[PDB]
Amino acid sequence: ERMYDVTPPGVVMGLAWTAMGGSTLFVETSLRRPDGSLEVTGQLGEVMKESARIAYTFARAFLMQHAPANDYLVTSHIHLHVPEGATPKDGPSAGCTIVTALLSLAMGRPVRQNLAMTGEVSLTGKILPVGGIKEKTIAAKRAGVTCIVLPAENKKDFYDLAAFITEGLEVHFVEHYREIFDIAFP
Ligand SMILES: *[B]([O])([O])[C]([C][C]([C])[C])[N]C(=O)[C]([C]C1=[C][C]=[C][C]=[C]1)[N]C(=O)C1=[C]N=[C][C]=N1
Repeated sequence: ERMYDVTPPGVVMGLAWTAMGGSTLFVETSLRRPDGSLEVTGQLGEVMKESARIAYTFARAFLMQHAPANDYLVTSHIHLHVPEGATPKDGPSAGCTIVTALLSLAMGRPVRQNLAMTGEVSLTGKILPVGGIKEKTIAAKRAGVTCIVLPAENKKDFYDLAAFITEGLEVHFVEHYREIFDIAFP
């Protein structure tokens, strides 16, 4: 019950919400070898555009430590898109999602399947709490997500849900992006 059954490299499942409830969505990225650049589409608001800029800066620094020979994030012209195209989107909570998509694309490695994540990323890779955890978790469960990555400071929201919703979910409460990296790329 979602746009991708199997995600290719550069595609990651995120989580959103409104007053009506949660939903899943996908961050898509692609690149062409020609300093690189990042072009963003998907009717993104300013806060979400800034989060893409932070994620891009941090992903470049993270990849330089983890794979110094990989120059894809420093030299390529990268495009990031969040379908559906006509739907307005905003907020900082896809920061981790965007970092992961860029690293996935640069490494040519898909992320673990049936994984979704939500979490704001700071410039140094700290993972900050987000809103809508109850709604997002319900939406993840309905979409068949079995592994969900959440900010550690949102534990209380997760445990406000009835047990039958969260039972057997592999839940990871994280404080730093490097924990997310190890989950997405085992
Ligand atoms: B996250 O909660 O910040 C998320 C980021 C990304 C996945 C879109 N954004 C949202 O959930 C927003 C609500 C919002 C949160 C925080 C600040 C401002 C706005 N939701 C949406 O953008 C949305 C929801 N459903 C469908 C389409 N778009």
